Amino acid sequence: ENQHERAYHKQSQIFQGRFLRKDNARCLRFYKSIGMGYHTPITAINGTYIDKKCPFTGNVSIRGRILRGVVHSAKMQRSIIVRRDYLHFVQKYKRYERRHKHVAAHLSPCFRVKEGDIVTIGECRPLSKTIRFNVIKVEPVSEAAKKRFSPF
Amino acid sequence: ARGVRKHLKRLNAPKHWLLDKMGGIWAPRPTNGPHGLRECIPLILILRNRLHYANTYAETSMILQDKNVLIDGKPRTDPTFPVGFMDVFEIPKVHKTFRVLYDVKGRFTLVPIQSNEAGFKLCRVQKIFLGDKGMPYLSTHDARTPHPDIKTNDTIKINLKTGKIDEWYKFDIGKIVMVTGGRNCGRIGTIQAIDKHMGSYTMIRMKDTEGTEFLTRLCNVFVIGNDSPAVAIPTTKGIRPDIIKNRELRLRSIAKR
Amino acid sequence: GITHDKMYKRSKTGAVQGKWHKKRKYNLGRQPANTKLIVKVTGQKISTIRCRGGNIKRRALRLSHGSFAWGSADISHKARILQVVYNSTSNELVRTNTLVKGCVVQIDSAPFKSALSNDTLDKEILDQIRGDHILARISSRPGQVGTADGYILEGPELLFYQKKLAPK
Amino acid sequence: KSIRGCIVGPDLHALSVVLVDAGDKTLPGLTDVVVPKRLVPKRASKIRRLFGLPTTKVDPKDQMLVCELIKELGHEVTLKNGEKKLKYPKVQRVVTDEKYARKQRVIAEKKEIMRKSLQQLEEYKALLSRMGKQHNIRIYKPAKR
RNA sequence: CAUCCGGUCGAUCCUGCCGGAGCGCGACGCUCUCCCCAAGGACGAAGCCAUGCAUGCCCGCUCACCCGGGACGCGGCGGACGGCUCAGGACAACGGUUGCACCCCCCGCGGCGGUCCCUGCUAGCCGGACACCGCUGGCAACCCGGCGCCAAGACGUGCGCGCACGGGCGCGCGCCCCGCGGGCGAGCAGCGUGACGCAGCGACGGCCCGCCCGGGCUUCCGGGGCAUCACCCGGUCGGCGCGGUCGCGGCGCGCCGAGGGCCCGACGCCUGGCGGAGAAUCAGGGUUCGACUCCGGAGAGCGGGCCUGCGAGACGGCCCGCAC
RNA sequence: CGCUGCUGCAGUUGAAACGCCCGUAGUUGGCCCCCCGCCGCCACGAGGAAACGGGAGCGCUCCAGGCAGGCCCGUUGGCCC
Repeated sequence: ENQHERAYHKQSQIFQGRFLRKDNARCLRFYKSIGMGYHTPITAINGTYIDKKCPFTGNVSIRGRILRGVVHSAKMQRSIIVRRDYLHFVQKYKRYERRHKHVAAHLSPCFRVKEGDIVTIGECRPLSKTIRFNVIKVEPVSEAAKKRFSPF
Repeated sequence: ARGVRKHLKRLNAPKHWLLDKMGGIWAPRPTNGPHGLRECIPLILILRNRLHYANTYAETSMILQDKNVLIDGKPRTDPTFPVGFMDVFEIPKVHKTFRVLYDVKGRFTLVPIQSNEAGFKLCRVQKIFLGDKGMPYLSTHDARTPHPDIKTNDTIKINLKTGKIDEWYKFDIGKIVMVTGGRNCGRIGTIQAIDKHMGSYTMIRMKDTEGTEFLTRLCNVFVIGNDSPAVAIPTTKGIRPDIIKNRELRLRSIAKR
Repeated sequence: GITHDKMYKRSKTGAVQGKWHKKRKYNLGRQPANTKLIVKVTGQKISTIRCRGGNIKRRALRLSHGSFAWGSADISHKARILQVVYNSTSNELVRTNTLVKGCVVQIDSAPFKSALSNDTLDKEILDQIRGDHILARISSRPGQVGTADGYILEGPELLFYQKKLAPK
Repeated sequence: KSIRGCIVGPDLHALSVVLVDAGDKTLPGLTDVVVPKRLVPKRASKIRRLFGLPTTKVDPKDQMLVCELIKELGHEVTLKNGEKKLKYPKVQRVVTDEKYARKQRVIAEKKEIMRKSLQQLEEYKALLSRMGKQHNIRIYKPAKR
C-alpha cells in the first residue's frame, strides 16, 4: 500500500478476488518450475513480487539458447548488464584476441545480484529494446574476484 | 520480399533430382501439398526423365491430362504434384506398381512392388495435434491426418483404402529403421540408442546389420516395420556400398557393356 | 505511413542507423481508434478493419454497455456502463472518457442489484450494489477486439483504487 | 479526373434532359414510337409474373417464351439462307428435378458424413475412458507388491 | 607445386630499391585459313530517352452471333512470380547457427464437417442492378456523358441441430521443489462453468483444422578504413500503464527513474562500400577481388503517401510534393 | 618481394631504441596438488543447396566439352569440399 505508485499491480495468472476468502484452495503466486532442469528458487516461491517479467513467477517462458556470463552493471531496476568474455581466433597470425560482449538481462527480485558475480542467463521473447535474455540462476563470488577475462 | 516464389532454378534444384546442369535454365517446382519441396521429387521427371516415357515435359502433362497415373491410390494427376517417400505410384497402362524409395546414395528410386505391397502405405507420425474441437488428430510424412496408444516418430501403416490406422510401428530401440534425411539416406538399421539431452535435436545411434553404427538426426528417422522391413526393400538392403565397391560395380557394368 | 519498424530507432550506443529500405507494409501501424464512452446512450459504431492475410479486426470507436462479471459470486451479466473513473496513465483520458483495457469505470448496479437480497456476499460489492454505480475495471481490448467486457472490481484492486480516486 | 459542376451553366456544349411528367401536344419525335423492347426476361421468377403465371407462384411451368423470329441473321455462316433458328434467351433461374435431387443428394451426403462422425466419437470416447479404468486394473498389482 | 637475372664502383662486398622475367583481364595497334566453344555499354552517368514489343488465360453468363464455331463486356485466376541493376546500406545488409510457449501464410494436399434467432422465409432454392448492347451525344485530343434495356458459380438477402458458435471475455492445477498424460525440456493445450456477440457460409457447403511452401522477425558468432575522430547518446538506457501491429519489442504514447556505450577503439567521419557461394595469383603461409549466372538483400528520376489483394508501402498500379 | 616478415624483416655504423624515470589500461607472467568443476584446447560425430575446385565412370572423330552412355550397379552421374 502506497500513495506514490500510480497503478496497482497483481499477477494476471493469480485472481485478486480469490484472496478475500476460502483459506483452503488458496495459492500465493502462479509460479511454475522452469524446464531444462531449472530449479524454481525458494525465495521465488515465498515471494511477494509482482514481476510480470519473472521467468519463474510471470508470463515470461524460457525458450532458446541459455548462456553463462559475469555481472558487469546492475544500475537499472529489474535489469543487469552481463559481460560475455570470449576469444576470437586469427588464422593469419595463430593467436587469439580477447573480446567482450555486454548483454542485458531482466532480473527478478528473487535474485539478489552484486557486481563481480556470475549469472546463468536464458533466452526470452524480447522484454525491452535491449533485453532478449532473462536470468535463471545467479552465483555469487567472495568480494571482488578481480576479473581475469573468464569465458565462462 | 513481395510474395511467394513460384520458380525453382536448375542449380537451385536439390541434387537428388539429378537434373542436368545444362539444357535447362530452371527445373520444375513442386506444389504445396503432401510432401515438402526438398523432401519430394516431381511427378513429371519420374515419367518424362526417370522412365523416359514422355519425350517432352509438356507431353507428360498430356499423359495425366486424361487420367492415366495414380499416387497413394488416388488419381493425384497434377504434373508437378510432389511424389515423395513410401508413395504407392502405379501406372495401370504399363500394369506396374512402384514404391518411391531412397537409394543408398540418397536419390529417390521407383522399385516394383506386389499388389499386396500396393495394399498398404507407410508414413511417419508427426506430433499429435489437439485441434478440430478437441478431437485428437496426428499428421503423417504425407500430411494425411486416431488410436490413443501411439506416439510421434512411429510409422502408421495407413491402408489408403480404409484410410484408417492399421499396424502401428512404435518408436523403440531395435526396430528395423530407415533413414530419410542426412548423408546416409537409404541405409537400413536397427536403432541402437537415443540420447534426448532434454533440449532439442535428440541424438540417434543406429547399429546396421553389418555392425557399422551409423547416425543421423531423430527427426529424419523413419520406422520401416516394428519387426522386419514390412515393405519391398530395393536390392541393397541399405548395406552402404563403399566408393571402391561402387567402382567394382561400375567396372563390371562397363565389362558387360 | 505509421510504422513500428526498428530502423527509425537509434542503437543502444545512441547511434544513427542507415535507412536501408523505404517503409514496408508488413511493419505498418494504423491510427489508434480511441473507443469513446457514449455516456448517456439516449451510439455503438464498431468499425471492421482489413488486416494482413485478409484477416479482420473490430475497432470500437464509440460504444456504451457490455458484458461484466462479478468474480466473487461468479455471476456474469451485461451492464449499462457509466463514466470512466481513473486511467492509471493519464488524468485527461478519464475526463475525455476514452475506453482502454485497464481503465477503471463505474457501472449501473441495477442488473447486479439482485444480490442485495443475498447476504455476506463480500461487503464492498454489497455497498456498490446498494449504490447506483459499481467500481469495475475493463478486461477487454476495446480497440483491437471491438468489445469492452470487464470484471467488477473485487478485493485489493478495489481497495487501492477506491483510495486513489474517491477521497478528497 | 476533371469534372464539370452539377449546377448547369450556359458554358456546357451539351446537356441531357428526361421527361418526368409528360405534357399535352405530344412531340413528333420525342413522344410517339415505343422503341421495341428486346432482351426478354430470362429470370424464372420474372417469367412467372411476366407470362400470366404469378398466381402459379412455385410451379413446374417449365417453358413459356416470346422470341425474335427473323431466322437467326447468322445463317450466312450455315450457308443455308432458308432456315428459322429460334432467337431466345436461355431460361434463367430454372428449377429441375435433378436440382431437387442435387439438394437431396448433398443433404443426404452432409447428413451421412455428419452421422458417421457422431457414432465414431462415442466409439473413441469408450476407448479412452475404458483405457483409463483398464490402466487402474494394472495399478492394482503394485499395491499388492 | 619451395628457382632468379640486369642496374651505385677503378674494382669489391653489402644494404637498398629500380628494371626485367611468368600469369590473370580489360582497353589499344597491327594483322587473322577454317571448325567448335564463348564474355559482351558494370567499371566517378541508378544520366536521359524517339520507335516497336516485354501478362495474359479462360468462359461463370452468351439473347448478339450462330450451332455450341462462339466474340463483347462483366466474372474467376495470374499480373508480388519473371526479367533488370548494384544506387543506397558499415553492430546494418550478408553467411553459418537459433528461437517463435511472441506470430502471418493463397494455391495445393490430408482431414472435420449440429450455425440461436424474435422471426421472416420463396428455400422445389430468392432479390435488385448493372455493365455489354442499342438510342441520342460531347471533346482538338485524351477521355467519357445521359437515356432505354437485360444476364451471371458476380453481388445483396435467406431458412439452418442449444458440445448452436468466429472473436474477445469473467471463473475454473497446485503446499519447499522434482519425476503420468492430448502433451512438452518447461501452466502449453483443449475444454468445463457463468455471460456477450450474432462473425462466418447460404441460393452448386464452407465454415474450419493440420501438413507444407514461403515470409515477419529473432538468438549466437563472424561481419571496411580513419585517433589530423577520446569521449558519446538523450526514446538515448531501464521499469510501469496503455495503445498499435500478423505479432514481440520505445514500436508510438503518457508516467517513473537514471541509465546505456567506450584505448578489448566507443561515438563521429569517410568509402570510384552490395554481401556471401565464389574468382585471380600461387611450395606453405599469405595477398587480391567480390557489377553479372546461384543465393540473400535493396531499388525501380527523386522524396513521400496509398488502395487492391492471400501476399506489394507495387512504380510495364494509383495519388501528391520536387525536378526534367 | 622473407622489399610487410604468424611462418619470416630490420634498428652500433645502410632507414630506425622514445633524453631519462614512475606509471594505468594492455600484454606477459617461477615452480607446485595427478584423478572433479567450469574453461580454453584437441579429436570424433550430427545437421545444414547446387554450380564451383577436386575426382570416379565415359572415345564430343581429337579436344576445350558433357553427364553422358550402353545390348547395362535397381546402367551411371559415386565421393570430398
